[PDB]
Amino acid sequence: MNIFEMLRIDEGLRLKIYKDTEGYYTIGIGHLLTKSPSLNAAKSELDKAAGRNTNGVITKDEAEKLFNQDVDAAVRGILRNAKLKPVYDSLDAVRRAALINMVFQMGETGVAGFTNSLRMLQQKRWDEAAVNLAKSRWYNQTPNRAKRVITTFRTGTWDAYKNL
Ligand SMILES: [Cl-]
Ligand SMILES: [Cl-]
Repeated sequence: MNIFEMLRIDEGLRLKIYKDTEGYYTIGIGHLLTKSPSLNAAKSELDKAAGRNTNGVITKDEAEKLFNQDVDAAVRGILRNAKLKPVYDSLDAVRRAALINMVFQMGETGVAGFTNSLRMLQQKRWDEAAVNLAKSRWYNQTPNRAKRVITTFRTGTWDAYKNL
């Protein structure tokens, strides 16, 4: 398993525009197009992102390309963020993947705000961080996914993903 496979499981794959868990227009593998309530706005961001008149549909290869770019950008965002980088550099490879999943879903800002949990992850207090991560809107709004990521941080293995 790896980060790509992990997020492909948590985000799914859809070739026409859809609404994510928060009602925001998205496409592909979790590629947010816009938070605006407007379908035209979304269609227009989609065209600008694909470089062509898409009419709201993309192919598989384009979804995969937006995915590659989004993962690269999540990683680079962590490395440039003063509150995230030290955490990321302290973790082993499986747990790094769990932090990139969080940044992909919620944004660097969002994550950088879990101050207390980041601190515990840095200290390697696994169970504690798990409990703390759970007290969040993130966990109450998308509990199944949040559980998979939290178990990932707690155990340092891909067990929550094996089966899927
Ligand atoms: Cl883009
Ligand atoms: Cl969920």
